[PDB]
Amino acid sequence: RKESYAIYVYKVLKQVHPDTGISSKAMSIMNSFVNDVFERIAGEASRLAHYNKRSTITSREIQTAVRLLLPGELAKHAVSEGTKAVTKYTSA
Amino acid sequence: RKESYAIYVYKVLKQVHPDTGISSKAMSIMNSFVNDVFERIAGEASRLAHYNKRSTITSREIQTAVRLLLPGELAKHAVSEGTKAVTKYTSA
Amino acid sequence: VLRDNIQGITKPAIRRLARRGGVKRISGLIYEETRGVLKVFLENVIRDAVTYTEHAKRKTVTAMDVVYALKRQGRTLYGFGG
Amino acid sequence: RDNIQGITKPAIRRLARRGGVKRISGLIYEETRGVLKVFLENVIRDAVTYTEHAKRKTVTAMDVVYALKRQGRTLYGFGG
Amino acid sequence: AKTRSSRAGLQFPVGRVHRLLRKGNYAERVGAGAPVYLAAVLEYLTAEILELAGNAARDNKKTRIIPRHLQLAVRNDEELNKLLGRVTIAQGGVLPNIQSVLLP
Amino acid sequence: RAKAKTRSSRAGLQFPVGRVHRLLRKGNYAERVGAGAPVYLAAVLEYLTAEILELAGNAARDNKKTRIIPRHLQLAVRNDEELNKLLGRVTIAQGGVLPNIQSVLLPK
Amino acid sequence: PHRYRPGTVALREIRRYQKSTELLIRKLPFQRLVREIAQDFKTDLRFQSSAVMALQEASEAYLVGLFEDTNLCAIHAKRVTIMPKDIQLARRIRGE
Amino acid sequence: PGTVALREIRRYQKSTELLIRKLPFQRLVREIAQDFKTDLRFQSSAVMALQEASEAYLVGLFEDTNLCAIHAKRVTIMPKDIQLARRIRGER
DNA sequence: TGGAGAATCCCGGTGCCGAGGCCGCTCAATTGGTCGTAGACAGCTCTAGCACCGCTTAAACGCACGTACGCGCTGTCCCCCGCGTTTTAACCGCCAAGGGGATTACTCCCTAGTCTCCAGGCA
DNA sequence: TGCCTGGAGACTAGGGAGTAATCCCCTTGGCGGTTAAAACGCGGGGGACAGCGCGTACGTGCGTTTAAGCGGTGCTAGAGCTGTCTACGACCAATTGAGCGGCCTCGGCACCGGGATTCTCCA
Repeated sequence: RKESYAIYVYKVLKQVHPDTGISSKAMSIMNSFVNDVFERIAGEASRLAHYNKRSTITSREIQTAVRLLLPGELAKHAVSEGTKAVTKYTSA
Repeated sequence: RKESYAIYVYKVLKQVHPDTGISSKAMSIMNSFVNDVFERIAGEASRLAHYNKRSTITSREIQTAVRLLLPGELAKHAVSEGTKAVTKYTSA
Repeated sequence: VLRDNIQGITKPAIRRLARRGGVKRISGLIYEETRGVLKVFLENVIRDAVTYTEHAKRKTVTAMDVVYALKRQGRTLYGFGG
Repeated sequence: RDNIQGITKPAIRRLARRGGVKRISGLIYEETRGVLKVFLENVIRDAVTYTEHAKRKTVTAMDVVYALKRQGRTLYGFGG
Repeated sequence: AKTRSSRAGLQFPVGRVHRLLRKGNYAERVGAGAPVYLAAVLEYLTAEILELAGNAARDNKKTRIIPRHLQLAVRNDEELNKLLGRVTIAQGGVLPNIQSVLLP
Repeated sequence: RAKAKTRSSRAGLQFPVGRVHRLLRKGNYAERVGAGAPVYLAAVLEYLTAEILELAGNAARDNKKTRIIPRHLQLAVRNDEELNKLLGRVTIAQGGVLPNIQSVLLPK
Repeated sequence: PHRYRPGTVALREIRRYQKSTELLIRKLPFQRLVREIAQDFKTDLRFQSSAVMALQEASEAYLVGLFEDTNLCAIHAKRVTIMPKDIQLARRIRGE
Repeated sequence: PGTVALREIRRYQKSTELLIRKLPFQRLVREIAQDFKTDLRFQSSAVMALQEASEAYLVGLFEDTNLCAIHAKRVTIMPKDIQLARRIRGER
């Protein structure tokens, strides 16, 4: 029925903190965070596709929407693993 | 070949103030006002369609978006004008 | 019919809310002003929540209606879904 | 370099008397210059990002309008 | 061949609003009453702003609507101020307003 | 057919590339969605989730607790400047506040 | 008898209610307030319990942030007592 | 002392002309923009939009600053009034 | 500076309900191929952004001087904080009626898609 | 005011929603104990507020400088449009496996209660 980012946040948590768990309300807040940030970046990429008279969302629009939304060091690092994941996806 | 709402603001102004002109900057302000109100109501109606699992935008989503965005008496007279126009359009 | 439930937002409750906000000393006229501010905020949020309920042709205001009504005012709430 | 001094003391006084301020301290002007620099850095960084996405070397008025529009500072009269 | 704007008693174009609603990525489908209703609401708001702008131009003894008149029209009406609170109008300025203790 | 490899596995990601792709296609964001857009967006979502989970685990360990509760998420978000700036108009449910008292209220 | 100086207990409540996360408004009178506010928009209305809890969390966070701004306005006037003009100034600068 | 200041208040509030000079502001924009890219170019309407937005922002800030100064029982604005207004509005 | 009382914090024992792991299965992600079109690329035009000069003049700047105003100090009296006791209603647990949210199946219509042409619209 | 281009008329297709039946989650209302919390009262202390004085820092006016702005010339980067093609994404069929719902255990943590360690206030 319903879907959520409950297992992926737990996999990320066990990657980061292997000895630390998470409650139900904290997992719900993390799910709200992921959905909210997804909506922000996707809406900004939609507006950037509309500004340039384009009908495609690409990794360029996601990159510049990440640069527009996230503050400085967060934006630089998010561009770093975004480009790393796109390069590992294409090359491997 | 730019499109603008300039001639329709001319028509509405001539409908309400026959002996009144308007400048180019004031017409640019009116065009930006029309486009901003349009994108506000269209975005709120798109969100209302997304929340209620509807793939279409009817006059009911436009009504609810108008009621959500505008303040009280403006919203009441706006839904009055919209209902009148929809009934007259279905009458013809 | 419900009447005068704003007095159920009591003076020690407003004192607790001010203690969370770091307020050390409270004037005696604060509580009526705070009740009016809370009533204005609740009317503003509940009006859009009821509008979202009425668009769905429902009779119950769900948690989604409150979360979207808060998100429309720039007051996003994490924890109740959405 | 150091063009923040072009925002002169009488210009800051003109902006204050437009805002309704009757008396102004002498430490107001550097605070106002710093605040204006922060605001301009934020808006100009956003507009330069909007210009970079279009593969363009010229900051148009549209980039400034969208840069202001993201921060809740919508401006009419230029194409908003 | 009659336009849909004339069939609704509207000066704003119904067809242009329908075209903008179709390609604006708002929904997959658009109902037939939605551009009529949206053109009516936009025409009402344009008419209200032009009403108060003409009143501001007439009370300040001019025959042309300038951005100052639009500024006075927006910031003098309470609900238009609530609609346009986070919006700046270029070359409009602010209202003449002074704090009451500063007056002699 | 060969062995089915997921789009998240070949990108080195834990977040779902295909689910992000479906939610982009069904969100009416654009007419078309490219191949690298969900990989980039899943990487950014995984990075931001890992950044909050590091500081939330640090806050949970500072309180001598194991499981992350909403209070630790509140402390993690408000104690980091970039994350507080990102979530400035966000209310964490059952989060509380940072313990902050002004100096003029402390007795001399 | 033993009595504390005025402000010691207030600082103790400040630390106690900043260390905790519980709701500071009683749930039944807030629920009744939500009912009488909602009946002025639509009658014969029902509420999910999660909706009332979301409303209470939002209202309490709004009032706590307003009291933080009110305390800043009161300290700006070289006081320790918050007064309704501090609430008025904070809501005026915020734009409400 | 104050009659020329109140005359300047009654003069400048009525008008819509820009209070900052054009060329120093344009130099400041080109100086600030140079940190983000090299050899940037600017339309004149872009600099005019930045000047209108900056002047409106500073005037609204001085309105809130004056409110803080009357709140502290003063007619002279100080940097603490500016930083209190920026703290309440969320910029500080 | 020290002591009585209060408050905070620290440590051991006990249970409990929710985190977390395992199983089925299903529907949604993946794979392989097809097709049309969006976008990248190449080329050319000409708009407009920028560089520089001259003047001439409003505007910035420096300074002298006086007075309005911020700020420190002081008194006083109101009003709010701390605490004790009483009253009120919040809260928890149970006990149902039933109202309406959610699901499913079938049926209508109306909105996407497309061809043509003509009347608004703009330069 | 002449070209042009998007809107209108009209036909078809099929899926989006409308509606009726069903079923069961969960909302609302009720009763009773209990006991935590609100409410009221009251002493006192300390903070808000009015008044006063002083000393200084802005407001203001005048003379000098400076660079803003307006006009003008000229060069070229690059916005912007068009034409071509090709790679990329939608789309469809089949498959299969990852995620989600449900079930079950056990341990992290809340509670409780007693004892050591700050901590505040008055002698």
